[PDB]
Amino acid sequence: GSHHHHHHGSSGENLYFQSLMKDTDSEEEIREAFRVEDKDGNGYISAAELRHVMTNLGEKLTDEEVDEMIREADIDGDGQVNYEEFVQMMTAK
Ligand SMILES: [Ca+2]
Ligand SMILES: [Ca+2]
Repeated sequence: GSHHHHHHGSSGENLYFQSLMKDTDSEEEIREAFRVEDKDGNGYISAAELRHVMTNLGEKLTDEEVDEMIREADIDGDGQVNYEEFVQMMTAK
C-alpha cells in the first residue's frame, strides 16, 4: 500500500544509493553509533557491524549483497570503512 513497487523497472534508481548516505538524526547520534558499532573498539566498522545498522533499520541483505554493497560503498575500496570515511559516508552531500 504505502510502500510497494518492488519491481526492478528500467529506471536507474541510482539516486536510491544516495538516500542511504542521507537521512540522519543528529551528528551526535552518528558519533555515538560509531562507538556502539565498534564493540571491539577496533575503531573500524566491519560487515558484521555494518549489518547491525541495516538490521536495526529492518533492512535485510544477503551475504553477497553485503560484500558488493560494501565494495561499492567503500570509496577507498579498502574493503573496510574508516572513521574519517564513515563520517563522510553519512555526511556525504
Ligand atoms: Ca568495530
Ligand atoms: Ca574505506
